[PDB]
Amino acid sequence: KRTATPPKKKKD
Amino acid sequence: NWSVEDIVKGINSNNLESQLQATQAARKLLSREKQPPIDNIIRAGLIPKFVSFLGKTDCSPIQFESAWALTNIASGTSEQTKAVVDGGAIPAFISLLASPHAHISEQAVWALGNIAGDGSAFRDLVIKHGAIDPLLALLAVPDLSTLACGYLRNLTWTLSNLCRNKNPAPPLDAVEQILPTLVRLLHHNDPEVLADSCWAISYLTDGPNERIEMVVKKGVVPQLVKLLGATELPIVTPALRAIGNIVTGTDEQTQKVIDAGALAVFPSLLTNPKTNIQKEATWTMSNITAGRQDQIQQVVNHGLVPFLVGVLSKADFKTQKEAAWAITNYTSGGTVEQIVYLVHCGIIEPLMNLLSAKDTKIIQVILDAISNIFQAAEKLGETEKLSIMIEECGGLDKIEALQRHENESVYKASLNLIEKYFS
Repeated sequence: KRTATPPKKKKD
Repeated sequence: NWSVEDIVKGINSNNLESQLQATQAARKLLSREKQPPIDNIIRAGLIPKFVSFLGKTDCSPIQFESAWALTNIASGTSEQTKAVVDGGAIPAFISLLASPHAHISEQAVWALGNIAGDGSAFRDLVIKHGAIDPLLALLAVPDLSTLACGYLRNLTWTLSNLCRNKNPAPPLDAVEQILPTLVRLLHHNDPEVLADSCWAISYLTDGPNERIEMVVKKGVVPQLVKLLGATELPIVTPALRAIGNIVTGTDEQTQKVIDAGALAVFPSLLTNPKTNIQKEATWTMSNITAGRQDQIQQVVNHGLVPFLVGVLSKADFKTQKEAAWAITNYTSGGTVEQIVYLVHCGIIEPLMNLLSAKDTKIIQVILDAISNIFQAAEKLGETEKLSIMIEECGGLDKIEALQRHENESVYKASLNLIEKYFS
């Protein structure tokens, strides 16, 4: 065995 | 459209209403779309003033405006979020979380979400100040439907960021404190809440098998499969990532995934128009074929071997690489009967055609797979037929050319094969 929503978001 | 100097003049006055007007002007200025003046606002030294305004219980509007402004500042580079944090904003926002005015508390949730989304250090710092208790208290209602849509979406995204990032991973106690509400949110009907919850579960499943076990013990795998069958790509992507991370662990966790019914969805995932979906599905298949022979046989029963042959025949080169990995794991861990079935599905020709590539790792993977198939043939005494087959498709030339490859392992494998079975 082996081995996206924005982290920051502004308003307006 | 005030100037920074006018905002400073207004905030520095001794009039609460003038300060409110200047803070609203600052908010509107930092809410613009084209290059908001975050750095100039920081240099003016306005962050401490906004943090102080956060505590004006008697003037809710100034609280709201300063919260909005600080939120938009913390939404930028790590340095600007660091400025916000150095202003002392975390405890003030955590205090605001319990405001009687809903928009103020929502803005506090937003700001804390940004701060935690910065990275691991600020995430753990937000947790240490005690935000999880009030945050989850905001969601402690009989029916989440009574809450406003935007409020719930912001809360879910903030929690998802509190579950995000690695090196180090979130503290285990915090994950245990958050997981029940995350499961309750994973059953909500809003698509954005569902996508954020699936991303949170994805983050929590990325790591050692103990974290995976934490998540799976909550019994969320069936819901993750259901969402894997969703129409909205924003939901399917995180769900697929979470299921893959779950199957990267123990064979029992992979088997819980299988029992949930995940394989039934893969015929569409392995043909999904989105390249990333196909790649992730093929990687999940590669980690499932590395499991028990019972699990390999379940891959077979669901008719997924022809889909792997197809991906190997035509797909993005990275998906083809994942497919070669899946085939090599299958051959290494599979029975003679399963390797024979795989040959009968038409693996030899595509697997050979992929030996003409320029990636040494895949060439090695393919030659190892062929070594395993030749071993099975020896078990059945069909080495000569397999040799004839690898010849007719034009593979022998590829192997004898690889005999002249700069890499040492390629040289050795190509020779070994040529001399053992083709001479």
